[PDB]
Amino acid sequence: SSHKTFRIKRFLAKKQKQNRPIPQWIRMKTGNKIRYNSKRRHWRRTKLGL
Amino acid sequence: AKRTKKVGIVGKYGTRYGASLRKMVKKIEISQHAKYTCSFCGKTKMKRRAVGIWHCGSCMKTVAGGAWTYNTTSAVTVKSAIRRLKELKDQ
Amino acid sequence: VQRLTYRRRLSYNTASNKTRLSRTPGNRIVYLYTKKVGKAPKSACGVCPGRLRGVRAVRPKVLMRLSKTKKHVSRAYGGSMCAKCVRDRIKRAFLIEEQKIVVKVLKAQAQSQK
Amino acid sequence: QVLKFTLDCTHPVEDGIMDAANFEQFLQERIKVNGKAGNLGGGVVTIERSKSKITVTSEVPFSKRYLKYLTKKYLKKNNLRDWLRVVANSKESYELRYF
Amino acid sequence: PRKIEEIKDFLLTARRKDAKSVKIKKNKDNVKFKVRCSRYLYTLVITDKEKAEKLKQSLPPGLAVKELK
RNA sequence: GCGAUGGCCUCCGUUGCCCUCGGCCGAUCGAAAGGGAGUCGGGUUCAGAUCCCCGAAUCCGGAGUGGCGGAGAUGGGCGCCGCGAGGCGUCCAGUGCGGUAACGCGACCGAUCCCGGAGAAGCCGGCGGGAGCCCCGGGGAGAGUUCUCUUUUCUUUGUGAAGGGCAGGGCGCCCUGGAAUGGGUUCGCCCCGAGAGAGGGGCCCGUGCCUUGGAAAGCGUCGCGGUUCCGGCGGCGUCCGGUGAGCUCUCGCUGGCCCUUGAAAAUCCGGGGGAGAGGGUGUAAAUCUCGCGCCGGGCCGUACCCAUAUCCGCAGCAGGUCUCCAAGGUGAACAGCCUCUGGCAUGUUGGAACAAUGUAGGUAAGGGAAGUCGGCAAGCCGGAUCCGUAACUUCGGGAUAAGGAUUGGCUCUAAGGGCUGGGUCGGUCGCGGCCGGCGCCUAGCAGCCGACUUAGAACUGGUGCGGACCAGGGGAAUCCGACUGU
RNA sequence: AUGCCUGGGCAGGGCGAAGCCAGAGGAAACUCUGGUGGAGGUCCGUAGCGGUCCUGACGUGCAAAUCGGUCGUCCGACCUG
Ligand SMILES: [Zn+2]
Ligand SMILES: [Zn+2]
Repeated sequence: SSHKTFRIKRFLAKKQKQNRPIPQWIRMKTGNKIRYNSKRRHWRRTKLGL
Repeated sequence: AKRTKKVGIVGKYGTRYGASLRKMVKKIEISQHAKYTCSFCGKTKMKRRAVGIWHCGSCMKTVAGGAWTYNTTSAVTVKSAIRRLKELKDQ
Repeated sequence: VQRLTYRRRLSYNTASNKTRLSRTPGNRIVYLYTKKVGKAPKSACGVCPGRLRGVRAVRPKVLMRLSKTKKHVSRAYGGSMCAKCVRDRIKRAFLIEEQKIVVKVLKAQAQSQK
Repeated sequence: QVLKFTLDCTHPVEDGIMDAANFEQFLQERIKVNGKAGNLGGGVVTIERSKSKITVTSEVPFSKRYLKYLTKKYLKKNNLRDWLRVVANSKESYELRYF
Repeated sequence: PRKIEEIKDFLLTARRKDAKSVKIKKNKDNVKFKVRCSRYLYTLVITDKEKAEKLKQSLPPGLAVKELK
């Protein structure tokens, strides 16, 4: 919106940082049942209804 | 009667609002828009600024009078009666 | 023909968003945001429609930056009342004081007679 | 006022492409004064030849780019608008240069 | 900026403690001396050329009088 | 006024107490389009730059010791010395000055208190000033055409904020003077013995022109240094004029409308007063600070899309979503059509044929609503100029009623305007200036410029001419609802 | 849906009301003619707003109400953030 508040900007920054995929070496752990992030959000859909 | 026969100022309303209503309005419409003679300067500058308030262009005097006329007959009568009562009381 | 855009984020054409055209040394027409037109102070009499002379018509917060001589005129009630009403006040005050003196003298004479 | 305009062609003729006499004849034929092409509008404009430099001297007001237009027309007629171009070397001067 | 009509006033302006680089611009009969100060850039326009040449030697402290070209 | 510490306990600051003074009007929140001091130009990144670099400014706060100059400022009288300029002693005044006036000059003491102004104002019409853009006549620079012509057509042809000065507007500002034989004046209005015309002045905006900025930079060209990096180096130009109910923005007057009267507060300033301060004759208190000089301005957003793909509709959905900039031609026009700057690949695919049904356009001999519940649909008229226009009526309308003629091209004619110019002869001074009687164009003429129209005439095209586009079908009546509006 | 506050916007044309000017007639009252003026919950009409008709297109659509032509209004009981 280019006129965001500090709290909104910090929330958006955290949601942007959480969007990165899983490191490859994670799957090499012994008790690993994780294949993909399954929580990635694209800007087009699942509009993060703030 | 150069252009209009018996409408004049109410010719702007056209055929609308009824002939009798326009005829009744004509008197007030002329009276409120007519400039009177200010009895402070003697000039024809008394113009109706708003409802019941008239202003002199030259004197810059504002007078509280009638809604469509500068002086109403009721105002004249009450002023005369008040003056008579004042004179009777003071002697 | 060079079409130009607003240089700020206030896209709506409001009183605070008034602009004017200006040509730069780069040979391109741009927008300059002009200040509001200030008005000279009006006479304290309240009867004269005209505004006072000899004083700059600028914004009140620019009156702070303006010097003292620009904000008034060297006269009694200077920069606050017109000269016509000032002299009318002077002569009215003198005449009313003279009339009060005359009334006082007449009252004293009446008391002496009675 | 004296208006002197030069059309110096230093080396289109040194290579043997055009002829200064033919250029002068074309200019004398085609120079138009007050809507009159022939006779150079009387004794007003004069043309001098130096086997490389063509000098047009005029008394009445005279456009300098008119000479450029005439030179371009002459080069087009002689099929020379392919390796030649008219350059304003200096004020009141023109030069024919290659690409 | 402020234009100065007097060479003496220009010298007084250039003699300030806060004064700094004073550049000289030869503008083809419009030669100027521009002295930079804390608040204003004071300009002096000299029509004469010999007068400007003489004024070139009037800088007291060995300033940054380096010309513009 | 008292008490105390602190710092050259000189001088100042601080807090504690006492005396004294004091209206406000409700704490607080409430607008990234209301009010709100102050930044512009050039350059720059793969992506941010009124923010970064350079160059010019400006606002607010601080400034104790006050860092400087300048204003309060260096007057008069008396008695002496000295030819003289001048010097000494003593009495003093000195919070500025000028103009009849509007008012002006860089300052030019001032409190509690009080008054006022700005902030702070609706809609619409007309006119005038300025700017941006468009137009025309030319100079240049670069350029398309040149099978024929075209002094060719196309692009460019500049200066910031902040100061100084001058054009140009407005004044309900002042002075001399008193006018009917009424005058002045606008597109209209309007003004005048409560002071009009005519002269001399004063103030406000001056966003426009010149100047510092500023040509150093930018742009258009011609030519080089450099294998390469390279924000380089240089020659020139960036010029002279006229215009228009022309479009947009802004400013200023003038009006019309309201049983509509068209916002508050923060903040700033001016004025009435002298409560109080000053040094005493060379200095001082004060500078609503006059010109400079020093320091600081903290926190948050700053990318992009803003919409036939970045928002909401389950989506790259023919839907919806608040604004600014607005070229040329035709044209009444911001109508439709064509073109320039800019944008794009025809809108979730292409190829081959052109069967029937369709969707969207058209055309049809003769009849012209005979089809159908019903002229449903389509079609007809359509712009402008010139004639003409009934019944009825609330006298305003009906009305573009109805009904007629013209419309192209080319060549001419007539009409509707601005600026300048005669003070010519003699005398005199340096073609220019002054004086005297002359001509006084007082029926105006002579020269120079410029935007469009209106009417008429002839000729002519295969009767075609609002040739595309834009673009009313009318008349006679009945019922209902006054109407506009929802 | 409505009330309030604070902002924005609405080409080009027709009709030509009050008011004013000049001429003519009159003994007066005043009346006719030619102009100026631009008022109107005025008319044609663009943007905007709304949705009459074709009961057109589509009707497992572009769309859980859209598109084309034709439409009413467009200075005020107007539209809108
Ligand atoms: Zn009066
Ligand atoms: Zn007054």
